[PDB]
Amino acid sequence: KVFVDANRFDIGDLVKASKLPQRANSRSRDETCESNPFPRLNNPKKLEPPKILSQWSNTIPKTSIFYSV
Amino acid sequence: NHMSQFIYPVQQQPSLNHFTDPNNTTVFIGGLSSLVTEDELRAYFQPFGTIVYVKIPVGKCCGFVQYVDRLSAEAAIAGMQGFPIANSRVRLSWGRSAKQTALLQQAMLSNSLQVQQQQPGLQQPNYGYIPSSTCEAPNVSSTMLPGCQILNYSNGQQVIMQGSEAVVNSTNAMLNRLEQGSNGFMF
Amino acid sequence: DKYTALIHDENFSTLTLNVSRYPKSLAYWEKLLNYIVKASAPICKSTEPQLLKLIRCTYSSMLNEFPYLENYYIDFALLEYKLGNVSMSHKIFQRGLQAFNQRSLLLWTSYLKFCNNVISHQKQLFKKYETAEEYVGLHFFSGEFWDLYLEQISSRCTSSKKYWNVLRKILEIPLHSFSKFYALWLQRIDDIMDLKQLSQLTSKDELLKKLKIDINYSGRKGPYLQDAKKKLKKITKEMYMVVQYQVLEIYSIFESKIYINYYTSPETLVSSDEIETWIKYLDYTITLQTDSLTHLNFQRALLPLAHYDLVWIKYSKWLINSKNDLLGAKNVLLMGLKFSLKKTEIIKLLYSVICKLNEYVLLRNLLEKIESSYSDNVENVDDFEIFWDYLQFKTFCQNSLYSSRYSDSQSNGLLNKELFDKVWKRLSCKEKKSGQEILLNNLVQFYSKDTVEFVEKNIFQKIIEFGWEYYLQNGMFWNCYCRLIYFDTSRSYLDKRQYIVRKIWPQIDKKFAQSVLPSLTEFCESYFPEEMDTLEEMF
Amino acid sequence: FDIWKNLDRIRSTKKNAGQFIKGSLLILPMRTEDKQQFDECMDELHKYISKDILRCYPQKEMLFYIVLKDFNILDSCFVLSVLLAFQKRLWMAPSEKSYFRVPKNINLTGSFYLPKNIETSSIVEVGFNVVPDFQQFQVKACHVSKFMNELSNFFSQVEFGKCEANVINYFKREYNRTYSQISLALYELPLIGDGLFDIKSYISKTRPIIETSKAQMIKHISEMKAYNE
Amino acid sequence: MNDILTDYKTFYLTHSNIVTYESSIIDSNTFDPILYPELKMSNPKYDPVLNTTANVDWHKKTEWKEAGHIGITTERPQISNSIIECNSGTLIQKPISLPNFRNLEKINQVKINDLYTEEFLKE
Amino acid sequence: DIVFVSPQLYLSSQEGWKSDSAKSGFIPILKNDLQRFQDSLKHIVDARN
Repeated sequence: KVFVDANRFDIGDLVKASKLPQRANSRSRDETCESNPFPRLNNPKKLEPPKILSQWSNTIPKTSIFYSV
Repeated sequence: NHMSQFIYPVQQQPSLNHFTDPNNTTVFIGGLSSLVTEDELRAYFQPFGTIVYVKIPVGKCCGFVQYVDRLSAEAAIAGMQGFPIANSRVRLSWGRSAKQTALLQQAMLSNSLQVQQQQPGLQQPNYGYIPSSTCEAPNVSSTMLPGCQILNYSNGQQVIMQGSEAVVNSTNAMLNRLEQGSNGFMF
Repeated sequence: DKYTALIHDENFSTLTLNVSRYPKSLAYWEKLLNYIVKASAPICKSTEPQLLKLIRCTYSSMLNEFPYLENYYIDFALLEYKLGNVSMSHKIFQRGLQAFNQRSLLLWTSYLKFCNNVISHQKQLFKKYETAEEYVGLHFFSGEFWDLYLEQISSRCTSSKKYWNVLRKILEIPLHSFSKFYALWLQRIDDIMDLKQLSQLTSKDELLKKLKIDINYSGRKGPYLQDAKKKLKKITKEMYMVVQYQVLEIYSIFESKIYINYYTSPETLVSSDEIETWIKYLDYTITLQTDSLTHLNFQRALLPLAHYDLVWIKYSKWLINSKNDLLGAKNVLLMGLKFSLKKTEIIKLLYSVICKLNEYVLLRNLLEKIESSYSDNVENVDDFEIFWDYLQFKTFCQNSLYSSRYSDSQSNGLLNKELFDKVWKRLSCKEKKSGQEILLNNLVQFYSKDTVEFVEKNIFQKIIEFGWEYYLQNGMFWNCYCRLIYFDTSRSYLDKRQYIVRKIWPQIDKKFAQSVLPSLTEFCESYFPEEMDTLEEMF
Repeated sequence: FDIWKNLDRIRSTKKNAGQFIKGSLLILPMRTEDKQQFDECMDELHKYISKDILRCYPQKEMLFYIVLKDFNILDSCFVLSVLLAFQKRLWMAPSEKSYFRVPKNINLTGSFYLPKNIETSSIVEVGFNVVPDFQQFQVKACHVSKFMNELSNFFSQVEFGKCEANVINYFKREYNRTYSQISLALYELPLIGDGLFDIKSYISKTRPIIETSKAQMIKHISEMKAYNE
Repeated sequence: MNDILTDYKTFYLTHSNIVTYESSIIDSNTFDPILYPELKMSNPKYDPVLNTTANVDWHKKTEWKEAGHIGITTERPQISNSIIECNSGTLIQKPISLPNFRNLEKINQVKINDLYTEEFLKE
Repeated sequence: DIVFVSPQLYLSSQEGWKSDSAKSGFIPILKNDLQRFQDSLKHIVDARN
């Protein structure tokens, strides 16, 4: 109802008229919590690492504190 | 438009010793008195969580313990540091178990590799378990609601913990431990 | 019309009755809501006010049952905004921010985004951002918040002083994206064409002292300013060293392990590793000793798991000891009574906090409230910890209310017409109710003449006369009925041991002996080694 | 430890404690079991406060809201010291029954409310305050004479004003609401099982995955046994 | 210890009253027989110490040096004077001083006293 | 047309479980279903008796 931005209230109705004339050649709002009851069953990807500047990339601590797989 | 402003950081792995192993549980307890039994040491390290015990060496005046979850291990390391047992300040840190100790001691004489092998993980999702919690004693059909503790460990059997019966059992063993402890049967 | 056509439908009756039968599911609430919205689909100002009143009361009644839902405060705000009244939108944003104690990143971001359009008077608009900053500013993902705020300065402000002012603060925060703002800072250093514009960074004195560069310098300036940009970029590289270190630690240890940042429902379960990483992340945050980021990381950790009581207890502990704030701890436990399902540990620790805070009318009131929950039978409760925690703190109160009735000045704690009838009603149920011996052991604690006579006659004697089998087969009963006579200070040794042997013991039936002997031997083995034989000859 | 000699002593050394602070509002709620006991203490208290500076709002569904506004510092020193001691006296010395005379060996504790807009040790402000638009302050255990000094030093710093007229009515609304919620929460306590949850579908959903989480545990026990030995 | 603290908590609630209770706290130190056993339960070394100077001596303590990782004491770089406490509204008064650092050389220096190897494997 | 009901206040035996005016926590239900609604909870009450 919020982040899909097509089905919202404030911006929702406008996107329809903003659709191109599409001359030639989805995430519905009705979803509930009942789908995906357990958010983790081999579904999610872990959060992407924070980025780093290309210039100063040699600044990074060389070695991690723990052993990742 | 070849190079980019930002990259994901890449970083080296720290050789995998028992100190950099994120799964390590067993805590090496050094500086004992060697007047102490193992059932007394269990009394010290019991409340920090459920224990899968390993051993206390003889004559070496240093033991070690092993918990199920690392949170209980760290709670024990921070909980007891420098805590005297039989009038000896205890110094405890991370250390491996008995078999990996054997694999190390065979290498110490032959000074070859000493390649560590990390502890096994718990294969983690688990929605029923709440780390650092004990089942104080042993038919249960529960609601499996979030607040209650669903699964647990036994001092090797996974048991479903009944929230009502667990408190009265733990208090029962608590009031027994006083009467037996005062007269010398339990120590 | 559409309203009445919606009432007479069967789906509204079924969905509704499901909601009212099962309030905390949140599955039936969301179906009831998604349906009544779709019936109204031309939701603009034309639709009749009865239907809008129903859908609105449906939102407002759902958000009360589930005080943490961010996308629903947002969604109901947007409904009120499309409907044409922004004041109701403001108010219910304030309501959502208040439900989270003013710290939630989504409600502040999605709020201020709304606030940019509907609010003139630049000063007040920025006061919204300064209020948001001191709360949610240090959140690990808050960078996009700052991206709004910086975006609002450069558009509003002609001076550019405030952009350097704020971006300089953003440099020192260990966010998830720090580098985005370091690129803006480095670029804005690169675009400085005059010495006079270096006073925007820092004042005139710190530049001449720490970095030894002069703005008033008169001569060929160009290479001097090129030296000054290098000397200014070095220290920014150092700040980048520290803040990078902090971010990479926080991600590599904790934030990478956290897969769920949101509330879900009261029926959700969270994985054990996620619990462990929230615990350790909270200990680390406590170690940083940043109070704003500490309360933030508790409230941040609180919405993913609100129903356990786990983080409620800790968040009462760090605030009761580290900060040494006892009222704040009481208030934490009170707000924890609502969300947490188990409630027993929170209400015990809460009894203690109220005791130390020295509010007795509040504690005794709350005991009245919890006994009124069960319709004035706490003694019949299935879960024993509630009856026990209730009974001992109730005891501590009626000791203070009523003066002691007994000689030696001993207060009557558990022996009173009010409480002893409660205890005896608890004991009359025998096998069906759990607590039993635990309640009985504390009836032996009196250690005097009057009270050993009282507890002797009024329970241990009557329980023999009524002759219940559960209590007679039990060894804890006979062990405690020996320890009650044996620790009396009035009796000598001779009448004590002679009383235990000549009377207490022969009242045991020989068929019960097999169960009674192990526990009753433990009393005789330690205290009476001499008479151990006449014990063995009986059984 | 008598309130009048101590109140004159704070009159002398407080550096102009006579004047009243602009837009000054103070709210202390309290609950008392005996209405007959408290009504006479408050009645004897209204004598010197002239009923405009101090007003007592009862809440009946015993809870009294004590509202003290447009007050001089020396006045709050008097009143809060009276009330906070009267609240302990019922439990401590019920035989005393002298309102202005504080019996010995009683430390003053309690909490009071001020508006969220105030511009600034025994008296401490709390983190995580419940009532949304207000801020509550704790008074740690203290002797009366110490409490006069700490409070007199506290109200010298705080400079505040510009409050809406009926704000007290907002305080009643919020404060009654917060405890209505915890009462409603304690009434949800016994009925957690099956009453409002719809447990049937919940067990049907969670049981298969909890069984698997158990299988992974009994797998982890053996997998650890092979690691240790 | 958990046993004496819990059993004494119950015993004290049952056999005592408030008049005895509130007279029993010195307040020089924070101690109450109801609440203190609940804070002291899993903590043997818990000391209810109220001091402001623990703030001054902070960040040299082993709890700071190991925070997110236990047993391993890193030296972590930090800015000596950090602005993240001051709100942006209070910054615009005066120009912000340049950051003073500390512990910035040791970013890669991470030390462990290995107590398992040298006192056991080495003997 | 519609009644506002609080199953918490109802199961807790408290008086105000229903009202005609909209209050914070109540659930709107059809008036004719109100009686029906009571039926749905009776067994819960029957378990407490």
